Formats: sequence, structure tokens, C-alpha cells
Amino acid sequence: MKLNVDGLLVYFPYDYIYPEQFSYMRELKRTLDAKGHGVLEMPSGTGKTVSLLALIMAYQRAYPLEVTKLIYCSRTVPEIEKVIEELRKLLNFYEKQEGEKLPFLGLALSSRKNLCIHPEVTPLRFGKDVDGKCHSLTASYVRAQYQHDTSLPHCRFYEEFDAHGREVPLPAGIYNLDDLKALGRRQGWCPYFLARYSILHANVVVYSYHYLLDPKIADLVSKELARKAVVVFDEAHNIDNVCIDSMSVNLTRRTLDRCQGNLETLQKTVLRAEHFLGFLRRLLEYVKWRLRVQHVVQESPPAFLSGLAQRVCIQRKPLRFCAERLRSLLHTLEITDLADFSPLTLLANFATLVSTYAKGFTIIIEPFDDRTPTIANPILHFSCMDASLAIKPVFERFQSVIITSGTLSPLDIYPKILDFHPVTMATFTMTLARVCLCPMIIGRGNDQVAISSKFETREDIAVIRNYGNLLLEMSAVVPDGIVAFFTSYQYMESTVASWYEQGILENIQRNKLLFIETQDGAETSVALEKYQEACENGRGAILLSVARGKVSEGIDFVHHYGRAVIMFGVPYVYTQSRILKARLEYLRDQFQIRENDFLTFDAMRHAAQCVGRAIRGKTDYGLMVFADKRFARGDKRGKLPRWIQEHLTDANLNLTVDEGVQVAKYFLRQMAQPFHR
Amino acid sequence: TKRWEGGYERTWEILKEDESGSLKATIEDILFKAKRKRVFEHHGQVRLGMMRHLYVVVDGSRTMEDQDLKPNRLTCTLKLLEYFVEEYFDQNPISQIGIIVTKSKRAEKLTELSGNPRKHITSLKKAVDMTCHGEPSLYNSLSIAMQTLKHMPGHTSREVLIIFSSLTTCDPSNIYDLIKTLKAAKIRVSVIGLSAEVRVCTVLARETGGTYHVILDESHYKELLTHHVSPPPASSSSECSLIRMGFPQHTIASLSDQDAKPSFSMAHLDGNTEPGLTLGGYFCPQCRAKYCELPVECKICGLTLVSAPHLARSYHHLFPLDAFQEIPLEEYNGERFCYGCQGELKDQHVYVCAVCQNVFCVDCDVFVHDSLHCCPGCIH
DNA sequence: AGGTAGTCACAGCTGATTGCGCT
DNA sequence: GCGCAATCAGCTGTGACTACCT
Ligand code: SF4
Ligand SMILES: [Zn+2]
Ligand SMILES: [Zn+2]
Ligand SMILES: [Zn+2]
Repeated sequence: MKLNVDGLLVYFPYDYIYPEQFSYMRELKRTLDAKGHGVLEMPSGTGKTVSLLALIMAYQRAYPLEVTKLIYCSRTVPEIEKVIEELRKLLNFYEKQEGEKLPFLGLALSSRKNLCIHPEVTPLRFGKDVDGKCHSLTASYVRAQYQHDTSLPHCRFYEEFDAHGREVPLPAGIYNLDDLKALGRRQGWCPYFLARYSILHANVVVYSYHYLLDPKIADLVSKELARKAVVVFDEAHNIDNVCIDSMSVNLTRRTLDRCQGNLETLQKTVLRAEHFLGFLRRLLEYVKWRLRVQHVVQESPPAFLSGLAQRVCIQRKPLRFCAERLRSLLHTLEITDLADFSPLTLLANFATLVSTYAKGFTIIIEPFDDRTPTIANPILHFSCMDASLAIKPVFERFQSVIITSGTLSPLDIYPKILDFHPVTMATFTMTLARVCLCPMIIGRGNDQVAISSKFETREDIAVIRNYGNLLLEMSAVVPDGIVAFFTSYQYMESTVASWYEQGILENIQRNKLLFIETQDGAETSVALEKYQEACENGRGAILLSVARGKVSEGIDFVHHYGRAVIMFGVPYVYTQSRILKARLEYLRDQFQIRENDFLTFDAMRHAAQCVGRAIRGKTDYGLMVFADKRFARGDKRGKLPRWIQEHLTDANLNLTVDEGVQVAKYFLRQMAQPFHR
Repeated sequence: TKRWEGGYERTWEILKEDESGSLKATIEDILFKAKRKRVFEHHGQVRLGMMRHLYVVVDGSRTMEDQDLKPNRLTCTLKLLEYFVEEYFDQNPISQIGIIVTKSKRAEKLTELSGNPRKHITSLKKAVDMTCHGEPSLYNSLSIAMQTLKHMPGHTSREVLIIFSSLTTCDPSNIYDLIKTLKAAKIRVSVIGLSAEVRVCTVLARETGGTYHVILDESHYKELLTHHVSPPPASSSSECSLIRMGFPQHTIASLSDQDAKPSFSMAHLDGNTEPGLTLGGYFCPQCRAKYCELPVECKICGLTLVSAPHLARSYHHLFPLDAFQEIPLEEYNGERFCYGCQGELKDQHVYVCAVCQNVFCVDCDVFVHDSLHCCPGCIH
């Protein structure tokens, strides 16, 4: 309906508005009037997007000059499509409640693989070759030679769009990615090119994080779109982590082998300007020198270029001209396809980065590999350490950047992890007619022995027996599926092997089916499918996985799937690889971040992220248990999101297994009753 | 604003005086206001009914050993099932109850589908001391119930009640195909769980048109069973439903007469105990078979033996008694003696029937509308 | 010739100290 | 070495028992 905020009226598709949504709208309006950044935290995956879009539309209607462009960067494609359809529903509601259209355009952006119409490039599953084939089919030289009408296979969507799609605009009508593809195929135009031509004359547009955090494409996709713009990174509780992936690269034997294989072909094509032809030839030997050197670790981000200029005597300046070479020299060479050429581009980017960005980075070499530690595997990592570098460009170009997700419990660490000036410090806890979740921390077992997953007690028989007993007698009270998370794959497999050795895993087997998540994508998908089908009927199942796995965030356990989520010990990231410790030292000497505090923050963030996916929707309910006495400590409970703290009473913070089972039984029995709206 | 934040209610303002002593008369009206506190309907709900072939499925897994309900789930469940059977046969004259027990991934038909109340109670009492082993199998019990109820006539309402204690079931085949088959067969399935809500039970109840409930405590268990006691509503006229049933007269045998022939009861002959060799009992109108209990379907000729008063007890719902016209005593010009109780009419209001135009006091009107269900004047 | 501030028991609270835990 | 939880000191409420002046 029409919500009347202190200076505006906003239409909302749903007549009923929860108090949390109203408070969130008030806070967001306050932030927009404050013309500053901020961070938000909500406990509901759904209902946030509709409120955000409604308030954005209301603010644009009230202040067209203050806000011109809106960005809703998300994590993956399902989020993009669901927010697109939510925006479509909002626009339909506005049209049905008002009666006249408005000149608002909404489009979704993705990779060229997602948005393409050629049947000769869709079937392949090479994300690094679609762009190369697209560039080969249509480019500046293609347009130049189209004047003579050369008889060669090439894309023709642009050859029609440039003469027919650059004149007619799209003032109204929000289009989804499939809608854009349909429009392009019916008009004979490329969806990507029309999207590029239409972002300038557009109201809202959504895409993924990689189009803003990666500087190589953010500038091209957003340079002078809007000085005064609003961007939001929903579900970005691990944003800093992916920020590291923005400026982290790895080198292996395959990359250098591919480079040495393709440089011969490049030289053969050339002999059919010289400032880089001879420059590139001797670049590989300097980095292959470390291959023959058997050393543990070398750290010299500033002195690496010094070693480069001592071994080969090259100035630092021409490295800065490598990047501009990519758009200049390569287009003269007429590369048939970017395949067997990506390692050269990534090496050039790495050289440019180390020449330019070396103040808050670190070069690491690791002679270690999984199950083949020291045979042949020197891995070079230009690992990033400060998340501010990946976040400065968006903070200096936008006015009200908002970071929101389902788990942002410490609001004082993000503003100091990366350069930020929050003005919000706001948390929201969902409320319903009844308590939909019953978090509890189970400490010592029936033997009055702690079940903490300490490194010195990982192989202890007593804690393994207690975990097995908890999983057994818990599986008989909560039906249709339990999702259990372990610290790591090694610990998980050792624990299940120990359970198999004893006559305890068989007892769990007859209650629920046991499913194990592995690194294989197809195996994980089929295991998830069989778990879902087993939970559909009354058989019930247990899904055992790891907190730091692709299955932790790739799926959401909707109601009746995973009524119970079990955390076996505090999930702590491994301190090896000399990657975590470098970040700890950088945070200590730069941001004055305690190492123990950061480790606890990361562990509790992962635990909350993997435990908060059991509550999707108001009608949904679930159980959340932590099988570690360390969770009972205040410094770790304080790291849980506010919407879980108030439901975690002090009565059950160190209760044993039997009382936890009784609490679970009582909660499920009282939650099985019908409720109202 | 709020309702209680306005003006304070003064309930004592109702009483008034005009002659310094009239208050008594006012309280007399209060006494007249005291009566007629009912809606003149002992039930006030469903005015008809339909025959039911109900099957009760009882879990026999280890979960029945839980002590949530003292002493354990099985004992309280069987006690409440005996109560439910008694009440169900009390409120349904021509219905039938079958009992299936699920145990060790198998289903055993503990009692055949019949209308005898005593047999089911004895079977439950025998099953009180059963051994709980294995895990329940909803698929087998539902398959057996569907197989037995498939051939029942369409006019009968086919119902299956499942008391699911364990939270897990073993299905030898896909259960959703069985659910679709039940939906095509028009079978109502209702589940009353004990521990927590299960997805399969909810889906089954939703698709088959039944109701799924979860027990909070023993009182809630009894309330759910009582709710299941009530027959489902039936259409005004559905089909050609008629059933051939006899009415055995309870002829006892006395040695004074020469027609005293002792005979063993057919039902008692099937028991392990020595059959009762009584003087007489109920004789089948078709084959003159002797029975001791009613209503019991005849084993020989297949005829159903039903007691006429049980059927006739529900006839007042077919012909409800119309409310009498309330008339003040002053406005009625006639005799001032009640037609029913012969008492003098002194109340402010006199009720007159619309048919026989007889006068009944408040007590007689309430008695006729509540218990008698027939106007004494209209009888003549 | 007849009645209330100390005193005792058993609980509560808050204001510090004060030994215990460490991927 | 730091941080969280266990512990005690001091004050107070509640109810009842007891030793010197109108
Ligand atoms: S120009 Fe567009 S349609 Fe043609 S290959 Fe590239 S992405 Fe596909
Ligand atoms: Zn007979
Ligand atoms: Zn009378
Ligand atoms: Zn009458």
C-alpha cells in the first residue's frame, strides 16, 4: 500500500508491512538523505529486495536529480533473475495501481555466454573462449571489411544494430536477460551491444560483483554513467574475501608451458611494434628461474621489480605500457581466437599490477601441492592483503554505497577491514507470531566431557563418541533431513571412518540416510538431488558437508529441507600456506586488528552463514545446534547476528546432549501446530 | 484509541426504581433471563451422516517405547483407541472399523473390517503387550487399506486413520504414486502424529483431502480423536444407497415353554475360549443363527443384524421441532394452565405451538426442544 | 506493672578482585 | 600476556527473638 514516510509516499506491492521492513525503509531513507555510505543487516533473504526496489523507485520519483542510476550487484545469476522478476512484479503493481506507464528501463547484465544467440557458440562450455570468438566474429576490422561485403562467417547482429538499433531507444519497458535475448533475435541485434547502448539511457540495471570489483572491466562498464549513483552489494558477508580474489593470481607449470608453446606461434605470425616483440621474449625466463630454485618462501613485493631490473636490466616504466599494448598490438596481429592466449594476458596483467600495485600486496612462492608436496609444483601467488584497494574505486565514484547481507554481526570490523565511513550501525531482527528458530549450544556430553573440536583433541576417541551419540539420538527427534557441517574434509572423513569402525554409524543408518559431500561437482549435485528426494518422502537423510565448501552457499535449505543444522566444532580456517598469516600481519601492522579476534570473526561468520540458511520465509522454521563448548564463550556468542542472539537464551548455553534433545523435541512439537497470518 | 481508555462502564445502572420496591420485579426478569441459555440443540452441527469404513493404523516401532505419554506411547495410544472405538460406534450405527499394525517394515491386519465393538476392544487389549520392533512402513499399510477398501460401494465414505509415532518410514516403492492412486480411488486419509511434523504425512493428508495433526499432550490427543469421531457431512441425495439388513428379536428361552432350545452362539464358536451355551439370544431373521452381540453381521447368510432403537435414535435430526411462538401472558386470551405439565401459567411469557395451538410454560418448552424433540399436542 | 533498636537466620543486589584458558 | 567467568565484601529486605524505662 501507500507507506507515508516523513516526506514521501511509497507504493508497496504487499498490503501488510512487517515492522522490520518499515524500520529498514526509515533507515534507508535516512541514509539517502544523509548522502553517505553505510552497511545494513537483515535476516530474511526474501522481502529485502522488494523493499529496496520500492524505496529506490520512491526516492527517484521524489528526487529525480539526486539519484539517476541504481546498481544491485549480487553474487550469482539466480539472485539476478529473482531480483529482476521482483522488480517486474513491483512495476506491474505500480501500473495496476496507477494506470499510466513510466519511462523506466531495467536490464540485467551478465557474461557473453549467458547473453548470446549464435547456435555455434552456445553448446561449448569454455568461458574463456566465448569472448575471443565474439571478438573475432565482430570487431573494428570486421566493420571495416563489411563495406566490401566479404564472404566469410561472422556475426551479423551488430551489422544490423549499428544501423537500426542505435536510432530507436527503449524509454519504457523493463527487460530481463531472456527478454533481451528475444528482442535481439527478433530485431537481429546483439543483446550485449544493445545493453551497452542502453545503459546510458536507463533507470536501473543489475549485474554481478565481478563487473565492479575487477578494475579491468568496471571502468569500461561504468566510467561516466552517473556521478551521483547508488550501488548495493546484497548477500556480501564475505565481500572482502572475494575482494582478495579481485587481486589474486596463481602461476603453475601448465601456464608457463602454454606460454612457451604459444610464443613460438606468435613469433611465426609476426614474421609474416618492435618495442614489445623483443620485450616479451625474455620475460618468461625470469619467472621460470624461480621454478628451478628450491626455496621455501620469498617475500619482496617492492624488491621483486628490483630483482627483475637486476637480472634482465629493464626499466619499470615500459611495464606500465604493457596493458595499453593489449588493445593496440593484438588488434594489429588479428588473433584468430583468445584460446591458447589467456596466460599471456594474465602474465601481462600481473606484471602491470606488480609494477603499479605493490604497497599492500605480497608475493608468495609455495613448493607444496595436495598429496604431491615436493615433486614439481612451485606455485606463485600475488595474493592481495587489503580489501580497500578493491573497494576504493566504488567508494570514490558513488555516494551511498550500501553493504547488506544475512550475516554482518560485527559492524565495527568491516569499516576498519576496508576504508569505510559508516553512518548507519543498524541491525534488524525478524519477528513472527512464534519463535521460528531455536538456536542452542551443546557443550559436554553425557560423560561430562567437552566436545570441543580442538586440534589436540581431533583424534580423541571420547569427543568422537560424543559426536556420534549426539548425531544418533538427535536424528530420532528431528525428521526429514539434518544438515551437519564439519571443520574440514580431513576431519570429516576421519570422524566418519571412526564412526564406521565402531558399531554406531549403523544405528544412524537405519534412522536417516547418510550422504557425503565431496569436491566433485557432479557428485555433489547428484548427492544433493538424492538428499532432496529422500527428504521429500518420509525416509529422511543426513547431509554431511564442510563449512568452507561450495555447497555451503550454493544452495538454500528451504522449509522441510534440513529442519536441523548441526555445527560440529567452530570452523577455523587452516593457518598453513602462509596466506592467512600474511593477512594477519598486514591487519596487525596496518589496521591494528587482533589476530585472535580476526580468526574468531572469520570462524563465526562462516558458522552463521552456513547455519542461517535454514530459515527462508516467514512460515519456514528450523533448528540450529552448535556442538562445541567454545561457542558458549561470550566472545564468540557476540559474533552471532542480532536476529539469533535474542532467541539464544542463557538457559541453554552449555547443556548436555540429553537436555538438548529434549529442547529440540519440545520446540518441534510446539512448532508443528498451525498458526495465523 | 482503545476500547478501555474511554468511559468506564457502570453495569449497575440497569436497575431502576419507581415505586420504592419495584426492584424485585426487575430481578424476576433476570430470572426469566437466566433460563433459555441454550440454542435448543444438543449438538447444533451436522444434521445428517454417512456410512464410514474407517481403518486405524498403529505404529509398532521402537519409537512407541518412548515415555512422552505415561507409561509409554503404545499404552496411552491403545487406551485412547479403545475410547475412540466406543464413541465412534456409539455415534455411528452402521459404520465399520478395521485395525492394521505396522511393524518391522511390514503391515499386519490385526482385525478384519467389521462393526462389532467388543471384538476390536479385545484385540486392542491383547495387542497392549505386543513387542515393538523394526520400523513402520506406511506404504504397506496404505496398500492393504486401499486393497480392502477398493471394492467397497461408492456411497460409503472410505477413511483411513494413521497414528504415526516414528518419524521415518521405509517405502519399498515410490509413495507418491500410491498417493495419486488413493486420490483417484477417493480415499480420505488422516494422520495424527506424536513427535513432530513429517513432510510425507502432510502431503498425503493435503492431497487425499484428510487432515494432519500433531499431538501436544494426552488431552490434545483425546481432542483430536473426538474431532475424528464426528461423521463427515453428506450430500442431500447422492446415489441409490440401500443395504439389506435384518432386525433380530431378542428372544430368551424359558423352561416353562416347550420351545426352549439351547444353542451355541455362532460368534462364540469362533473364539478360543469355550463358546457360551446360553438359553437364547438374537436369532437371524434369514437363517435363524444365534448371536449374543449387536450389531453383528451374520457369518452364515451375510445379512447385517442391526438394533432398531440405535437407528431410530437419530431420527429427530430428520424432523427437528419448530420453535414455539413466544407470547406474553397478557396478550394471550385463553386457558392459563400449561398443556404439558398442567401447571398454572404465571410467567411473563407463554409459548404456543404453531400446529396444535397449545400453551407450554418455559420449563415444558425447554424440555420439549431439548429432550422430547416432539410436541405432545401434535402427537394426539 | 507492660513495649522497640540490636541481633540472627537466609535470601537478594551491585562493586571490585582473582585465578583459569591458549588454533 | 590478555580476556572471560568465578568469587567475595559490603549493603539491604523479611521475619522473629531479646534486654532497659513510663
Ligand atoms: S556479437 Fe553478440 S550475438 Fe554475436 S557472437 Fe558476440 S555476443 Fe553473440
Ligand atoms: Zn443369517
Ligand atoms: Zn408446563
Ligand atoms: Zn404442537
